[PDB]
Amino acid sequence: MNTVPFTSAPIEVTIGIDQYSFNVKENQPFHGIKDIPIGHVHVIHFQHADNSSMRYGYWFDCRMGNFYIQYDPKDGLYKMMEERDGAKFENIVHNFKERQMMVSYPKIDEDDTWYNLTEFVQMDKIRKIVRKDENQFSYVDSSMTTVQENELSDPAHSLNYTVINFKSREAIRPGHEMEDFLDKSYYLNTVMLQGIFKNSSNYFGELQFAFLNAMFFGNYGSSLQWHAMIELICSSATVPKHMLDKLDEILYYQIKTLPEQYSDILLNERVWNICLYSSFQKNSLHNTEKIMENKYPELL
Amino acid sequence: GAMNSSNYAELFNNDIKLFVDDTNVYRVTVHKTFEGNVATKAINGCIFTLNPKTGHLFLKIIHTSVWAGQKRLSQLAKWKTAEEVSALVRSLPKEEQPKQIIVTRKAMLDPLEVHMLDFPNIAIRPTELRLPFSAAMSIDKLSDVVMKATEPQMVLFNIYDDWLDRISSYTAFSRLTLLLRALKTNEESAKMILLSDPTITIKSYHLWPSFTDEQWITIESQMRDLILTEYGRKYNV
Repeated sequence: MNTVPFTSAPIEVTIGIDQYSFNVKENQPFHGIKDIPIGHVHVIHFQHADNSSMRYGYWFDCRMGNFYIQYDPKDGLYKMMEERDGAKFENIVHNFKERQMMVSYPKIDEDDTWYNLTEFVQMDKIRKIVRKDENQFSYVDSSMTTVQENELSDPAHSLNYTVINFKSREAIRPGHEMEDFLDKSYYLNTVMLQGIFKNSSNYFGELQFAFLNAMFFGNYGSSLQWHAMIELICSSATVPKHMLDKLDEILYYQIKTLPEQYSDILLNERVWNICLYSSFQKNSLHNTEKIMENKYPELL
Repeated sequence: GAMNSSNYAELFNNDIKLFVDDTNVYRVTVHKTFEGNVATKAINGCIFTLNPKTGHLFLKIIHTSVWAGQKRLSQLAKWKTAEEVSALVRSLPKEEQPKQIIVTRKAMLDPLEVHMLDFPNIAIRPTELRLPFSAAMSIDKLSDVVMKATEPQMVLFNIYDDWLDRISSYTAFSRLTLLLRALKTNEESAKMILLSDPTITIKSYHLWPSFTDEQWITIESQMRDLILTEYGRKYNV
């Protein structure tokens, strides 16, 4: 069970760790988060109490180094950093733990929510979408635009999600215009799965990462990417049975976790109505259709 | 974006553009079967592709063989229209290709956009105008070449005959839309107005009669009266 110590908390802030969140007061003696489950990616996220604009945060995996948070009064944010001195780090964590200045990652033993939201998400895939190769962790915030959003403006600060565009030469084989537009199976199976992602695990990893950035930062471009990757599957007549069964589980846990009050800004009416009621896969997402009907019947 | 009353002069500028109307591509007669069920029989159709500046009409005849063994024909008819328009653009020399294609029905936008991906600089636009191009099959010579076709065929016409020798494109398009509107509202009365005087004939190389400027004013009046008389019937006003 790993630890992310905090040097201090000089400004009042709401701190998230995965699906959990804690209010910290200005100069409150808060020195970090302990008992973080090994085996998953995690995200540690911030919303300042004095400017609730720019939610921002860091994707990390404690197996890939010793990470801590330190407030930078010049750039005005909580920064993740790596401590390369193992013994210094162990000595910092031991003191803070002894003085009980740390919150405990509050996982219920029965609760598989975080595994279910991150099953296919790998740090090495995050680092290719979010390019900053000198760090082993990845900064994301509310305002970062996607490569697709930038085509339609600082490329170093972009989310490099795989571009999906249903009216593009990539999506449509010359001479199969109607077939490929109405049945996206060749775009899903040949171009995206065999071609770009190499397997369904990588495709689901990107879908799950996009949802989490949409939910935790209200990143609009991430929300567009999440919907595009769902629509591409639901709009394909030919999808492996194991992918459909897995997609229903993935979406069920995403819909279960979404705050009820953000359904209006995080769910696209057209995509969900099309996916559950008109698409080729309208009958293949039983768990997702039941939770959507019971939790968000207004949207439908 | 959308072509409307506000940007109407744009039709007659020097940027090549085409209107595409798909309303006569998939045409059927509905009839009873021996068992008392209902079935359709397709008849020959056409794509109405018109340069509103020059009057050049690219009439692609759609022979009933193109539907044989196909499902969801009303959906296929939009894709076949977009395929044939795309093939027409590719067949034209670069300096003759349109800069814009305006579809008369919004259901043509995606099919045509997808078929024209190779031409990203050709704007595919809808229109708010209610154009009467469905009445193209009330022009006897167009109807005749469609019904006689035994195979797919492209036939080229000038829908304005020689009018541009005497009037502007704007005025010619206004005359054409008023003639088609009349033919659409009351075909029998419109055709009666056009042929009532046997001394005025249709040249072999023309679609419409050889009216003098003064006779065109009388005809245009008679067409406006027909449209109002018919409107006084539909609506009880």
